[PDB]
Amino acid sequence: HMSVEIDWDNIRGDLSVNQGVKDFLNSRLQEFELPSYVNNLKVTNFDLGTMPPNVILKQMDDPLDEFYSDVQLLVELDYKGDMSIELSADLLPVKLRISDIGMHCLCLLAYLKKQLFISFLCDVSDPLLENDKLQVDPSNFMGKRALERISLIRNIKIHTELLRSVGKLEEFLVDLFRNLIRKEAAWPSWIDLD
Repeated sequence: HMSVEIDWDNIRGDLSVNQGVKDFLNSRLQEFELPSYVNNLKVTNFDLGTMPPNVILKQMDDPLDEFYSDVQLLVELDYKGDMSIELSADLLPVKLRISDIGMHCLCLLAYLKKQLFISFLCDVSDPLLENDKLQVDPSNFMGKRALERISLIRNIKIHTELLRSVGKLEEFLVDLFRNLIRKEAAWPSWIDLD
């Protein structure tokens, strides 16, 4: 494969992208039943890592019909890096730190009318790829079989700051972010950006 190297820090440092996934997060975040004991749970900061992911272009296509309202890249995507998501809530106000967000997955990127959609399709080590049981060639493509799809986030860490009932809370935010990006950023849904 011929690799093409692109500056990471100017992507990482994109005002347009950061304010966008923050918005995306906050937006979809507000669409969840949280427990009685949590309030004003807002995203305060996003940061794509200082570590660039390795990308493999698997396909170029015209953007799928389903951007009903330029270019589409089917892309294997390996993020074993230092992406960090910063947060805040009340209960007592706190500050949360989501880190070490692992990732290895097939992922549609579709740019058109100055928009960029990011749909995570599925994990590269999903067993439903075993016998083309999920059709991930967008030409059959991504059937109902999609429902049985192992989660796209591979690693994730979290720290908090102002016995250890924070555990119960830290299991919760993880089993929330996780459930969000399935619900809202993985196909049929996607992250929208300008």
